[PDB]
Amino acid sequence: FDKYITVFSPEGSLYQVEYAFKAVTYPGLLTVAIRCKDAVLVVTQHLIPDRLMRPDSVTALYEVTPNIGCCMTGRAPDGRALVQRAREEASDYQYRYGVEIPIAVLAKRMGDKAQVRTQQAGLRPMGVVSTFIGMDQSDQDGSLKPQIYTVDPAGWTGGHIACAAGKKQVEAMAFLEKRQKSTELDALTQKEAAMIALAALQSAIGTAVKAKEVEVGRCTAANPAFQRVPNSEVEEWLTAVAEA
Amino acid sequence: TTILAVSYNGGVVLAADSRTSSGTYVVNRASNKLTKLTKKIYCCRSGSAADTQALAERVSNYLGSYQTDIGAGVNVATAANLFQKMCYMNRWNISAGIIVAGYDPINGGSVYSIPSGGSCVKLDYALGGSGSIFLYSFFDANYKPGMSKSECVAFCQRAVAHAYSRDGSSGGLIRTITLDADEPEDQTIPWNRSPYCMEKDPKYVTQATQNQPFSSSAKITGNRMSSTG
Repeated sequence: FDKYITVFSPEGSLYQVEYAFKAVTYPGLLTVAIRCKDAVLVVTQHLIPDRLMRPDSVTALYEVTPNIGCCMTGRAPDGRALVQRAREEASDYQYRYGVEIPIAVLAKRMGDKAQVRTQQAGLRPMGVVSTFIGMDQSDQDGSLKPQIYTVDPAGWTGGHIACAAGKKQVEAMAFLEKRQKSTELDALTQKEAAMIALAALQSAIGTAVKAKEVEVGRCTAANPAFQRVPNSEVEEWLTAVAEA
Repeated sequence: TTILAVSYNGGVVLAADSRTSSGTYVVNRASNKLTKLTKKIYCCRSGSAADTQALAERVSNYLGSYQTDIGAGVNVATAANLFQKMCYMNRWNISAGIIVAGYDPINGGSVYSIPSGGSCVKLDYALGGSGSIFLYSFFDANYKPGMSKSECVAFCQRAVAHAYSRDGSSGGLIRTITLDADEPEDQTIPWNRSPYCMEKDPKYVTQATQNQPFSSSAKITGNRMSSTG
C-alpha cells in the first residue's frame, strides 16, 4: 500500500521514489560528467547490440537550449519526456524574461517538476537522472564557468565537479573521488579531464571502451554551445588513456 | 518607416531606415527594424513598434524551440508561415507590415512580404512601410535582378535613402544585413554619409523663385535676399 502510491512508509521513505532510482540503473548504461577549468564534458555509454540499429538515432545526450546540454540516464523514454519538459521550461523562460535560462535555474525547475510527481498520487516518477551541463556567466567579471547540475527522480537537484549516474555509478564515483585527492580537478585542461571521465567509464564498466561505444557532450568557455564531440577527438582521448 | 529585402544569388539583403515617429516628432532616431528570428532569418518591422516587436519576439522564441527539437536549421518558409499565422490571427488587433527574409541551405535566400492583411507572398524583393510607396517606381526603373551581394547592399542602401529623402515618417541610419551561407554582415550607414539625400542633390540647390523683389517688369529674376536689394 505504501509501495504503490506516493505516500510515506513507517520509516519516513517514499518507496516509489526509491524504485525510480532503481530504473536509473536497470538499463545497465553509465554516464560520467566532469567539469574542468574552461569546459564541461558528459560521457555516456552508447551501446547498440543490434547491428541493424542505426547508431546515429539512439542518443542519451539532448540539446535543451543552444547553451545547455543534457544527458539522461534511466528509462530512455522517461528521459526523452524530461528533455521535452526542460525545453518547454527553457523556451517559456526565454519568452518570459528575454534571456537564456541559467542551467542552475533550469535544473531547479526540473527538480520542482520531479518533486510534484513524488507528492501527487497517480503520476509515475520519471525513472531517470537528468545531468544538465553548460556554461554559466559569473555576474562579478562576466567570465563563463562550467556547470553540471543533476536532477534525480526525488526532485533532488545538485551542482557537481564530477558525477556518475547508471549501472556502476558507485564504482565510477569511487574512481573520480580517488582521482580528486591527487589533482585539483577544476585546474585541469579539457584533455586531462576527458581522460579522467573516460578512465572512470573504463574502470566502472570493467572493460576498455571504443570511441563508437560512447557519445561525449561538451560546453567550453571558448564555444559555450553544447556540442557532440566527434568520434575522432574521443579516439585521441582513449589512446591517451590506454598509454598513461 | 522604410523596410525592404532583395534577393541576390546566395542569399538576401534586408535594409531599413532607423526612425520611429509619434506622428511628426522622432521618438527614436536609431531604431533597429531588422529583427533577428534565427541566425540567418531576420524580419523587417513596419507599423506599431509594440506589435511587431511582440510578434518578432514570439516568432523568434517558437523558431528557437523548433530548431532545438528538430535538431536542424530552420527554413525561411517556416519563419514566414509562423509570422503569417500570428499576423493573420491578430489582423484586426495589430498594425504590422512584416518582411521575413533569410537564408536556408534548402531554398537559399528567400523573401516573404507579410503585409497588414496577413497575406504571405514569396518574392524576389519586398518593400514595406510608409516609405515603400516611393520605392515601387524606383525598383521598376533601377532594380535589375541577379545582382552581386555588394551591388544589392549598395542598391538597398540607395533605395532606403531615396525613400527616407521623401518620406517624413522615415529617416536616420540605413541598417542593412546580408543573410547567406556566410556569417551575417550587418552595416549601418549614418545620414551624413547616405548615398542620396535631396539636401546634397545639385538638382535642388537653386531655390524656387517664390519671393521675388517688387519690380517694374514681369521678368522673374530671383528671390529677394537683401532688404537693400
